[PDB]
Amino acid sequence: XXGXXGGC
Repeated sequence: XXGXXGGC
């Protein structure tokens, strides 16, 4: 998770 974790 960690605030999203997929494209940033």
